[PDB]
Amino acid sequence: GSSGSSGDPGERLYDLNMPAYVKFNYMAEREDELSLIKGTKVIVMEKCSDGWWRGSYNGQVGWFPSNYVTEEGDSPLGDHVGSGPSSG
Repeated sequence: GSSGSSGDPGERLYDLNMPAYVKFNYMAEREDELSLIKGTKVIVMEKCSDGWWRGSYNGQVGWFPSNYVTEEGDSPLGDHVGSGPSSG
């Protein structure tokens, strides 16, 4: 008894909102791509298994190479984090 919706390997991960750190300034050319800056922080929203990531920078949004950024991560000071990973 199950619901066969995605009969394929892997999964689509989006709306993550994971804070990343631009280790290398990326130069975008297409409106779809985003220009990253070494020494800043972005917010990853989507992730393409291939390797390309999709986040925001200063209100902007586009595609950028994850190899340039790094998952900095930030924990909520005070009470242990909770909202996010939902499982049973």
